[PDB]
Amino acid sequence: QSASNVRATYHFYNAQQNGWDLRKVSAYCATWDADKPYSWRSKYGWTAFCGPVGPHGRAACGKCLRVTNTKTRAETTVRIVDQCSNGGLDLDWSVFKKLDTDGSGYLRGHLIVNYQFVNCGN
Repeated sequence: QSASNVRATYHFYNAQQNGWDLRKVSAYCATWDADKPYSWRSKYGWTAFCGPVGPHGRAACGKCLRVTNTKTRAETTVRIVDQCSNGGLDLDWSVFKKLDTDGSGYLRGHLIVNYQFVNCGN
């Protein structure tokens, strides 16, 4: 699935500083995904998802998204580890910073993105 004109905020999961441990960050998906291997947990930066198109909640856990900053065309790939209540994405700060290549996101408190579900790979 895909959507455009989506709000992406940030949240300090601080995934890398938590050893990519989903329990430590209180991620919704920890219930099912916390004991996945380190290689899985750490492959991609983390997001919460609650977008207008595609699965959210339990059915979305572990799935991956290509996320594009529409204004700047910056892109990255994230793994869904949490559910949000803001109608978009709530990216780990490190991810948001990487995408916020004109700085306007930090100033405003959100980015506007497009996303597409993608295969996560191994």
